[PDB]
Formats: sequence, structure tokens, C-alpha cells
Amino acid sequence: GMTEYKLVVVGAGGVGKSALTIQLIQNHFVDEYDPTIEDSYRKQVVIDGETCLLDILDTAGQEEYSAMRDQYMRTGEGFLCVFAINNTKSFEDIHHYREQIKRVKDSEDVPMVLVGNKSDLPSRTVDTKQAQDLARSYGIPFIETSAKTRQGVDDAFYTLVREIRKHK
Ligand SMILES: C[C@H]1CN(C)CCN1c1cccc(-c2noc([C@@]3(C)CCCc4sc(N)c(C#N)c43)n2)n1
Ligand SMILES: Nc1nc2c(ncn2[C@@H]2O[C@H](COP(=O)(O)OP(=O)(O)O)[C@@H](O)[C@H]2O)c(=O)[nH]1
Ligand SMILES: [Mg+2]
Repeated sequence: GMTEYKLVVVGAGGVGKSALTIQLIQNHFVDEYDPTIEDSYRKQVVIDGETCLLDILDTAGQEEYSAMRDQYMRTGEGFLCVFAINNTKSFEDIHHYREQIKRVKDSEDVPMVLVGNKSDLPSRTVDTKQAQDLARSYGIPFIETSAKTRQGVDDAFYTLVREIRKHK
């Protein structure tokens, strides 16, 4: 049968979670997507010759640490932790999202990729070396993306699928 991979995109509001998700789903850059919409989107893709079914949860909204929301995020098999390279605060938030993933999955070994988005912009405030070194601290891959130009989009999602395959 065709394997389905539940991927969850997390990170601060405005970093480009929706734009990255829609680039993968539509193959089109959407510069405007209702920032409150949290939804899931499926796509059949060939990763390493294998046709598999991606189920991408594009998260949104305020913090909620209820049993219900925990249960919901627990369905995720792998996570993209997204920050924007021109927003220091979104990068400084990453450790929170990682800590909540570790908590709800009850594991130090959850498939995860650090994503530096908006790589097309000249307004960088987060050094690539700082981002690579944070991924190194966590033992996870780091991928530089632009939802605008599609730079790195497949790399980010496909790497996460590969991390899930390993973890199994
Ligand atoms: C960085 C912090 C703290 N900061 C002081 C204010 C802004 N902020 C925000 C603001 C909005 C959201 C979040 C947030 N945190 O985790 C989560 C996610 C979705 C990640 C995946 C695992 C779990 S499990 C659970 N119940 C979650 C929930 N909700 C989460 N979303 N965090
Ligand atoms: N230049 C540029 N703008 C982006 C990129 N990704 C998202 N944006 C913009 O960043 C803002 C927030 O994007 P959005 O997808 O809503 O972020 P979300 O809140 O994380 O879902 C919008 O103004 C988008 O047009 C990117 O890679 N490059
Ligand atoms: Mg969004």
C-alpha cells in the first residue's frame, strides 16, 4: 500500500508556514493566506522513487496546551520548525516549539527539520551559521527555504519524510 506521512509545520505567526505548505501543494507562491486558517492538505509525491502520500498540517493560531490540542499534535510523525531569516524573534522562538514537540511526543528522537524561510529577502538578521549551529545542537537537518521562489521547499518536506523512514 502507499505509505502516508503526517507532517506538521510549526513556528511563529508570519514566518511563512502557509506559503511553504501551499508551494508544496499548489506549486504556486501565495503571498496572502488568512493567518488564522489552520488546516491539513494532502499530496501524492515521489520521494526516492517511492510514491507516498503526504498529509501536511499547517498550524496557526494562539498557544493552547489542552489535552485535545496535545492529542492532535501527537498525530504528527515529523515536524518542520520554521523561522524567518529576517526576524530574530521567530528564530529565538524555535526552542519553544522543539520543546513542545519533544513533550507531546514524549521522545528526544522526533523527526524534525529546522527551516530558515524567506531566503529570497536581503534583510537578513539571523546568520546562516547561527541557524546551522542550532540544528547541530539538536542533531537535526537545517534547510534554507523561500516560499516565494520555491528554494528548498521539496528539500525541507522530503528530508522530513526521510527522517521519518529512518526513525521507523
Ligand atoms: C513561542 C511561544 C511562547 N511565546 C512566549 C508566545 C508565543 N508562542 C507561541 C505562540 C503560538 C503558538 C505556540 C506554540 N507552541 O507550541 C505550539 C505547537 C503547535 C507546536 C507543536 C507541538 C505542540 S503541542 C501544543 N499543545 C501546541 C500548541 N499550542 C504545540 N505552538 N507558541
Ligand atoms: N519574501 C518572502 N515573503 C514570504 C515568504 N514566505 C512567506 N512570505 C510572506 O510572509 C508573510 C507571512 O506568510 P504566511 O504564509 O502567512 O505565514 P504563516 O503565518 O507562518 O502561515 C506574508 O506577507 C507572506 O507573503 C518567503 O519565502 N519570502
Ligand atoms: Mg498561516
